[PDB]
Formats: sequence, C-alpha cells, structure tokens
Amino acid sequence: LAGLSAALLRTDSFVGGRWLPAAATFPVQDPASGAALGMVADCGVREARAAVRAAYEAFCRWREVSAKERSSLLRKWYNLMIQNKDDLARIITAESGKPLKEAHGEILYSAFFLEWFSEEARRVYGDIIHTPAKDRRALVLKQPIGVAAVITPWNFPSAMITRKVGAALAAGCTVVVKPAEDTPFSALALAELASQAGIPSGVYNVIPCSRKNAKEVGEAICTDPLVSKISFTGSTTTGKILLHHAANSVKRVSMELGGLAPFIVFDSANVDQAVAGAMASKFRNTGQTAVCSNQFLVQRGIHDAFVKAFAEAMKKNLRVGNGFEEGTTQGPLINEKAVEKVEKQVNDAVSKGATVVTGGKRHQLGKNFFEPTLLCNVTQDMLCTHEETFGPLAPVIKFDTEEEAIAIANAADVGLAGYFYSQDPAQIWRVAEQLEVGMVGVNEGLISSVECPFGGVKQSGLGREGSKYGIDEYLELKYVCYGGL
Amino acid sequence: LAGLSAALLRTDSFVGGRWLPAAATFPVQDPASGAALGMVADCGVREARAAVRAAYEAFCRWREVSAKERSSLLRKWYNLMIQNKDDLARIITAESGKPLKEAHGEILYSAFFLEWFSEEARRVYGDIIHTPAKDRRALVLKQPIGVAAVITPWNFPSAMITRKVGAALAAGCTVVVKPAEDTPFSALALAELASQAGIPSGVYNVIPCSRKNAKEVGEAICTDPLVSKISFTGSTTTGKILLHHAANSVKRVSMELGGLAPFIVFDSANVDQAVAGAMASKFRNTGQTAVCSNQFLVQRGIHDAFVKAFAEAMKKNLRVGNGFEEGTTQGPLINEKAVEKVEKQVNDAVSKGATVVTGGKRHQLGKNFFEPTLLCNVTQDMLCTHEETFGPLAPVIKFDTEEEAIAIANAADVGLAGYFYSQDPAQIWRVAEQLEVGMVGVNEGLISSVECPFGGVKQSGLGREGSKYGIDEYLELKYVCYGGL
Amino acid sequence: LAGLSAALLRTDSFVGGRWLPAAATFPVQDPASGAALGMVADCGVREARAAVRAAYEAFCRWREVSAK
Amino acid sequence: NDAVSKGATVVTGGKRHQLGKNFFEPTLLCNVTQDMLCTHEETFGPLAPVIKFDTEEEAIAIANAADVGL
Repeated sequence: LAGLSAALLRTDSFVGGRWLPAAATFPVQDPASGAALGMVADCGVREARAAVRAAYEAFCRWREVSAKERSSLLRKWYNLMIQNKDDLARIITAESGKPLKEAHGEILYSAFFLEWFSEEARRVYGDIIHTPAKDRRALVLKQPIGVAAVITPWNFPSAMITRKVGAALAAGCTVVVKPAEDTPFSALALAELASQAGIPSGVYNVIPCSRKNAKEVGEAICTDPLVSKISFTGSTTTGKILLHHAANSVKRVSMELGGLAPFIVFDSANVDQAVAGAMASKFRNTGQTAVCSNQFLVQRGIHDAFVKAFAEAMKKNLRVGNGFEEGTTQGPLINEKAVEKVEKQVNDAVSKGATVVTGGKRHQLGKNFFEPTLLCNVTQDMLCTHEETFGPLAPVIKFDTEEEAIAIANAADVGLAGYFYSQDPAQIWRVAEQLEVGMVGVNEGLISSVECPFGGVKQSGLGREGSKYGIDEYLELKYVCYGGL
Repeated sequence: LAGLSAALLRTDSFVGGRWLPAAATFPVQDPASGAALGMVADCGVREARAAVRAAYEAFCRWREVSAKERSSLLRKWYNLMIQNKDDLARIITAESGKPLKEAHGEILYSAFFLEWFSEEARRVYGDIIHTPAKDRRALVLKQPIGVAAVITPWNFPSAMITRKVGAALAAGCTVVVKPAEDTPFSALALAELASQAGIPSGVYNVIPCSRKNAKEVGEAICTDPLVSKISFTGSTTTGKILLHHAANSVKRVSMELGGLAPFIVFDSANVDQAVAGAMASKFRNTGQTAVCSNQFLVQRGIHDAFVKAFAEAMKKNLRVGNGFEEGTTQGPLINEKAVEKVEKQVNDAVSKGATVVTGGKRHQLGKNFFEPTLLCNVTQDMLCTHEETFGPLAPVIKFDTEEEAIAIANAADVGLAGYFYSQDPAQIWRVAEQLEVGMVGVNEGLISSVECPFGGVKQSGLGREGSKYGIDEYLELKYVCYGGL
Repeated sequence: LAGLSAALLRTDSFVGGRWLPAAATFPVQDPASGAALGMVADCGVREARAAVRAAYEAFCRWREVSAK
Repeated sequence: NDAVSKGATVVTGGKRHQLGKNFFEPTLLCNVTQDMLCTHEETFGPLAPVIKFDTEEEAIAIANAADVGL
C-alpha cells in the first residue's frame, strides 16, 4: 500500500516542468478496500489553458531538438520506468484495482511503448519523387503537428498514456494529458520520471480533474487554437462530443471508442485452447477493457463441450479478492455504477431466456466485487444498451453456420477487437478478412503488442496506435516542389 | 459551344448505372456569355439516400473484384478521357469560364489522376511484423473503408472529382459525388465515360443539386450510416459544417479548405523568373483557386524592380475575354457575388493606403469580367475577411528581413500552398521548412502533380490527395494476430 | 484547547470503518474565541450514498450478531 | 499591433520576449497618433508610444483629452 518512492506518488498537476496545486482537489480511493489514496489537484479551464501555453512554447523548442536526442530522452524515460516497475505496478493496482500480476504486465507494456517510439523517432523518412518536368524535383517532408491533447481512460492508467505520448514526442510534438479521475496517479508518476529522464519543461504536461471539471477542461483543451491534435480513448458518447469540439477548428483527431468484441468458437477449434483463450480475453482486468470479448458465438457441434469446460476453468482459476492479495485473479469493478450495469445486463438476460451457468450476483465480499458469471442460451437481442457494460460476464450465443456467426458478429457500426478459434486454414482467412473489426485474434485471446497497430473501424475509432503507423498520427506531410532547374 | 458528343453533355443524375431525372432542375449558364447551357437534375434528400444505397450495394461486390481488374477499369476510364479530351475541355470552359488552353490542361491532369491510381490499386501492401512471442505471427491487412461521399468545388470541375474518386475506387471503395452547382456537367460527362469503361453500376454515382438542396443533400450523405468516408474541397465554413455532421457517426474525413497563399520574393531571386512565377500562380483560372498566391511579400532590395516588371508582364500577357476566343488569358469571375468581393477587397485597400499600379475596376466588357489588378504599398492588415476572396488581384507587401517575411506568411491557423523565389541554397531550406504550409513551391509558381501529395496543415485541411499517400485516405488497417503456433 | 488525544480530534468523515476526506472541507471555530479548530470534510451526495451502502452491507452482517 | 497596422513605426522590440511566458520586449514606437490609444487606457506594459507635436497649446490640448487625470 505504502513504502512507495515519495517522488512517484504525486498529488499536484504537472505543468511547465513544475508541480502546481489547484484551487480544488478530488479524492481517489482504492476501488477494493475503499481506502483514501490521496487528494489530487482538480484543474479547471484556467489551469488547462496555462498547460496548453506551456506545451505550445515547449513545442517551438522541442521540434528543434535532433531526433537522436529526442530518441535518447524517450529511452532514459523507458529505463526509469523499468527501474521503478514494482512501485509503478503497485500504483496501478492501488487505483485501478487490477491484480498486481496484471499491473506488472501493464507497466512493462507501458514502458515498451516508450522504448518502441524512442526507436521510431530517428526513422521518420521523407520522400524524393520523380515527375515528368525536368526543371524540378519533388521532395516530401514530414514534420510534427504541434501540440496534442491526450485524454485517457482508467482501465490501463499507464499504458494508455504512454502509447499516445511516446508517439507524439517521437514525432516532435508536445502534449497535455488529462488522465481519468479514477486513476490520476499513474499519469503523475510518469511525470516524475519524465523530469528525472530530462524531458524538457512543457513537453509533457498532466492536468488531473474530476467529473465537475471534466466537461469544461475537456472542451478547453480540445478547443484551444494552440492545440492541433486530439487523442482520446473512452466512451463513444464522450468521443462524439470531442469530435464536435474538434470540428470547430479542424483539429487532427485519433480515437479508440469502447465497444463490444465477438469471440467465435468453431467446431474445428481445440476446446481447451479456446477455453484458455476465452479465459484470458474475458476476465483480464475483471472484464473491464474495450478489447474484452463480451459475446461468445459458439458452434452447435462444440457448444456443450465448450460451455462446460469454460465454466470448469472459471471455478479453477478465478479467485475474487484484493489485488495486492496473493492468488487474486479478479479485482473489483471500478465503482458502484459499474456493478449496477452488470446486474442490469445479467437480470435483463435471465428474465429474457438466458440460463445462468455459474454465479450471477454480487460477490460475497460485497462492495464492488461481482461473481464471475457465465450465461448460456443468450440471444443476440440481449446486448442492447449494454455495448459499454464491462464486467466479468460471459454470455454464450449458439450458432449453426459460419455465414451466421459472421453476420451476427458484424452487427457493426462498431468494430474494435475480434477473436475466433479454428483449425481450418481456409476458414481462418475467410473469417479473419470478413470480420469487420480493427484487430483479429486467431486462436489467441491476448493480442497486445507495441509493434502492432491498434484501433478500430466504423464508429470504434480513428487512426492507430503503436507499430510503425503510430507516429503518423502526429505528423504533417509537406510537398516541396524544388524548381528553377 | 455545341457539336459536342451528345453522350458527354448530360442533364440527369447518374445513380446505380442509370440516368435519373429529379422532380426539380436548376439552370446552368456560361459565366462569360450568360448563355443557357441546360437544365440539370436537382437531387433532393430522397435521391441522395437512394444513391448511397446504390453505392453501398455496389461496394459489397466491388470490394470483391481483384485489384488487377479494378486497375484495368480505371485505365479504360483514363483512355476514354483522353479519347474525348477536346470535348471534355470545352465543357469545362463552357461552365467554369476558364480559357480553353487551361481547360485542356485540366482534362489531362484529371485524366492523369485516373491513370495514376489505376497503378496504385495493385500496390496496396500489408505487413508481416515480428513479435517476441514464438507462438504467434502478426499480419497487417489493408481493406477499403466502404462508401465515400465526395463533394467538389467549381474551380476544377473535373480534376477535383477525379483525384478523390480515383483513389477511392483504387482502394476498393464506391462513391457518391455531389458536384458544384455552377459546374455539374464535368461530373456527369465523367459518368458517361465511366459506363463506357465498364465501371460496375453503383460504383460511381453523381447527384447534382442547387443551393436550395445543397444544405439538405450535403447533410444527407455526410450523415447516412451507409457512408463511412467524406472527401470535401471548398470553403472553411462548409467544411466545418460537414465536420460536425461527420462527428455524429465517427466518419473518416479528408478535406482541403480554401485559404490564402503567400508568394515571397527575396533579394537574391531572379526577377524575370519570379515575375513569370507570379504570373502563373496568380492569374491561372483568373485567380480563382485555393493554391492561388493572394499576397506577395517582396523584399525591399528587389521590390521596385519586381513590381514594375510584374505590371509590364500583366499588360503583355493578360487578355480578358471569352474562354473559347483565341488569345484569351483571363476568363470571367464565376458570378456577381464574386466580382463584388474583389471590388470590396480593392477599394477597402486603396482607401486604407494601397496604391493601384494597374486596373482596379470592372473590365470594360462588363458582366463578370474584372481588370487584372496589381496594388503595391499593401499592408498585412488589409486582407481581413478576404481570405476567401478569389480574383485576378495581386496585393504586394514589402518587407525587410527573412524572419519578417516568414512571420507574416505564417500568420497561420491557415496553410495550404506557399511560394518563394531565392538563389540562396541555405535560405531555400530554411524558408521551405519553416513555411507552415502543406505545399511549397521553390522558384516555381505552378506545382500541380498527380504523383505528389496535395493538402494543408492546421485549418486548411485533413489528409492528402494524389501521390502514394492518396489511397490511404480510403483504407482501414486490420492487425491479425495469427496464434496457436 | 489542545494536548488532546490526536486520535480523538478528527477531520475526515468515517465510512465503512475508514477515515475518508472529501473534495471539500469547511471551517469550525470556537464560538467564544473565534479560534480556528480545524478543517472538516464536507461530504456531498456522493459520499452519502457510499456511506449508506456501507451501512446497508454492514447491516446484513450486524443483524446476524448475537444480542449478547 | 493595432498601432503599427495603423501607421506606427516600431523603433525597438515589439513582440513577446524570447524567454516566453509573460515576458515582453521593452517596446518604443514613434509616429504614433492620439487616436491609437482607444480602449487601451488601462493596458499597462513596457510600451512607449511617441506622439510628435508642434506647439505648446497643442500638447496641452492632447494631454488634456481628459475626463481622466492622475
């Protein structure tokens, strides 16, 4: 709980290389125990504009720094994350409630994004194009957009910031981060390390704030004319609101919006593996992620064998409890509103035909704990207005044909992640290409990777993060027609 | 005027491979003579939704066609444009009023976009990425977005459509075009040729409409859930309105918004060349383009020599008249509102200190003709609310230093094209990199090219057209984590 | 005035067996001298609902405890 | 800016200082004219606008463009 590096646990906002408190503050509590973690600065529109100016002024200098130097600083920052991984992991578990093991996995992942873009910084290549005219040459330069507003969710309080910020800095941009109020510490812990690494003042800013100011501050930074880019990860409702704010000044935008995720098990699938995959993809972070398989489409032939083995795996591996407690596998839901959402989903389903296979009530520990649930006999029309209800709940929907499963999964206008298990080479390519999603897992339930492009299609988002395409979200192309030859 | 291929001059909308008239129509007149050119279908929201459905249904089939086949059709379409270039050029001159020579230049350019993307279609490459885990392989596929709404301006009634549509089709998308009401014919002439080339029904649709329905139809297609992409070129005001429409469903967007364009002449510049460049960049299409150098920043040292030689070039080469008339160099302004805008700009400037060097009144031919104007002694603060006033008018602003010229030109939040003349190797790189614009012309006043990326920074736009980056505006990345290995 | 058991003079709210501060606070002064006594947590509707839930969940267990 | 664009001639530094933040370069503009101080009567900064005059009666009349006087 404590014994942490005093420098890592922070309560003030970080702007212009300085720790600044705000007129107001907001409480942050351990989602599992309820223990007060601290009072965090509640930045208002005033503090946001100031942060933007800090970022803008830092940009005019930062963009001037050599890519080899920016690269060097991004790596020192990476090393500092690894050096402090144990304490950084505890901060995540303490505020998100996810099991320490998972938190340790996030910190590495988070650190790997800084490492990865550190390498990308020196690889922004322009082009030399041939044109008919002999009196000219065409060059294409790539330059950083400027200042970017980064708004992150609570699920992965560290990795979500690091994957956006790493790219931005590697490109030569500066950023103003607005972390989730449920988990502001991971963002400020990163700030402490950014100053230790030597990140110039104003290049990385963090302005924490609560529900009260969320709306105002969100609009302030997504509207400021000194801001030229917006990176948001969260709900579709907030996303669309920021898209309107952005529209007024034609800002560059990239976002990943919450949503469902199909998990299809075909007759030719290796049951145990499918189950292991369903286990990893559904109960990671207690089912609180946008890449969390919500609905399971399972083929008649293998249905029964699957639903049974899945349930038997849940009893064997899921241990609800406190994230710091050894052996815990399932942490608490972030808040009460969250629990109510799961209950809503479960009851609405049972009352409509669903058959609860195991645990469908609040856990005996009370508070925000919910029993990992598995319901079968679920039907497509039982997921309405629950597309953003995240919890340890797995509704299994049976199907007969492939064409059928694909049609159901593609009940789109939404499409982020998608999973499926099969042993048919031909079927694998068909489904993988036809699944209207941004990321597809084949015989795998965990697909995270800093070198691969994350994001969604249709209403699930804009742009991609990570991989060799991540840095492009923060660059502008400039065609230079060198003539007079 | 006539004697044109009856099949090329069309009046009905083109949807689902069929020519469909609308309940209403609107007149189109030769901007120079005033002659009635024809009654064109005025599509309403109903006809637009129908066109979208046509495009959507065509998409499910078109996306399935091999890239080599889509490529083949795009080229047949290109050949048909070249085969009919003379008549296609006349249609442009007849409706835009630009000189035949210029119209001939547009048709080639327009045709070259179809040719260019025809080649791009077979070159959409996915990736194979290495990841630490030995039990999996990472693949990245690129697939077409779906249906795109294409809204084009009147300036380049053909090339503006062709550069967007070529990319979309090459990527495997289908489109619904909403041409400018001042110049709908070029869009329909293309449709006739698309059917001759064998473009499948619904792949290329055109829904003409007038001011009345512009607002409604614009919203209809930029809102329809069957539409996943929007490509708009025009005013910043309409652009921002479409950005709001797009926001509601998180549509992919790419636009190029009108704006100023600096033309800097430095002391080391070759006067004659600078003048020739200023001539080409300012009076092309009679100064009616977004890439038209509006303000001229000229250094004290070479100022006088320049302003004089520029004026002497205007008298020698600019011949106002009818585009079909041999020897015409300057055509009419598109409409009265346009002329009033130029007058406004000229008078507002003179009355504020400017010195008219040559012709600053309506031309003696009357109607929409305006005398090519050149005013010196202009000052930065004389371009307010005129950033989108296009006409044959060149305001010259003197400057002392480079730092100064750059600061003035970068009075941004706007940035599309930029030009400058210099003979200093070092200065060339400095200005070219510091000019916050999307395209920079060095010792050249004409920079068009289908293999180079066009577009703007800040509020001048989103995305790029042409070149090897054009097709990316119409693709979605899909990361496939092939595991179970 | 002071020299009191630090544990007895408190400023945070008490919910679910834990001391929890609130986003806001309010001053408490000695009605006679005017001296500032301390800043006390100013609980809002959010903190109240949470306290109620704490009480409700505690009730299901407390009611079960023997009267002795 | 309102002054320069209206006729003023910046004699020295008329932009934010290179230190950024709230620093501004001490400015000195000449060729300024009385009608360039509107809605700026309470704009305080290191800025000195010089207005030329011929006679005493003139200078006094300008300075006494009162209803204000500290």
